[PDB]
Amino acid sequence: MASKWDQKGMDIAYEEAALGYKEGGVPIGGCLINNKDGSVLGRGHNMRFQKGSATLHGEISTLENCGRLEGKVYKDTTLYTTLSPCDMCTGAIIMYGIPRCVVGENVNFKSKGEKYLQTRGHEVVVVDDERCKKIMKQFIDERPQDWFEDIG
Amino acid sequence: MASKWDQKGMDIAYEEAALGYKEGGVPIGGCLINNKDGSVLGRGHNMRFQKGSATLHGEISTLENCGRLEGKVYKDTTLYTTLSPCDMCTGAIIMYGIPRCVVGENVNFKSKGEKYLQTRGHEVVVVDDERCKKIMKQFIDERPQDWFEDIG
Ligand SMILES: [Zn+2]
Ligand SMILES: [Zn+2]
Repeated sequence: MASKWDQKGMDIAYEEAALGYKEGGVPIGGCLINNKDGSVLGRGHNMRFQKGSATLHGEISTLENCGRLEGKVYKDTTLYTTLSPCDMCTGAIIMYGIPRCVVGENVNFKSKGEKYLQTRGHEVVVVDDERCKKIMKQFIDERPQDWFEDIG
Repeated sequence: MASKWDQKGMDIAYEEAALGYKEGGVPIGGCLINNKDGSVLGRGHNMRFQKGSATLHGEISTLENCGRLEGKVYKDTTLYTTLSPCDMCTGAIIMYGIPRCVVGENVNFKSKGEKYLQTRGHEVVVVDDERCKKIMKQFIDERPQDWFEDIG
């Protein structure tokens, strides 16, 4: 199945979110996995506060840490993210042709990109991961100014 | 008028593209300008080869160089880019709520994002700048492997 590696992918993505949370950042993590053998091409988390970055969302940092890959490689991967992607991270998935996006939870945040991915021919799976929902609920509760001055 | 600062914005964007050419990168540049007084919030160019970056497109590098701005600031800006935006840079404009995007040319490259911006309620102006067309035509001719292994 396409979902053979989904527990591994979301577990790494959550580890990145928890790591970024301990660093004082937004707890959003991700990873990119080769669908063929489950190998991890890259992993990362939101770097808004760690690097003062306006663009290093969790999904962007994940793709940046993968490095410049061959176009054919992206076409058989799954992008795992703990939080439903914004319009920019949605566009990155579309631009690289990543066919599958697995999302931890879309309760705390959702954009039009989740539906746009399906319109553009991508598969979107929302797993409703309770670990992801809890860590982001805590961030929104404890740091509402940081959240709502950002994607909130 | 709304186009009061458009010659200034594209001139800065082209200078960034030309600077990226001298550094050995893809000649795609941009800048973000406050529509109220024409002040430059940030400028940048494609850093794929300068930093080995998969995500630092010209528009992304421009927004990164602006720093973390207040949400209200983005709402009255124009993003200038020498080349029509890919789906990722299109999504970045949408996510930040930048209402206006002025494009140097869409001859050398164009994605579905140009129309998607208008679908999402953004203004897109294509100026057909001959300087931008020439420098990107030269890059595609001289470095077809680099171009077609990327968004080409
Ligand atoms: Zn995002
Ligand atoms: Zn782009």
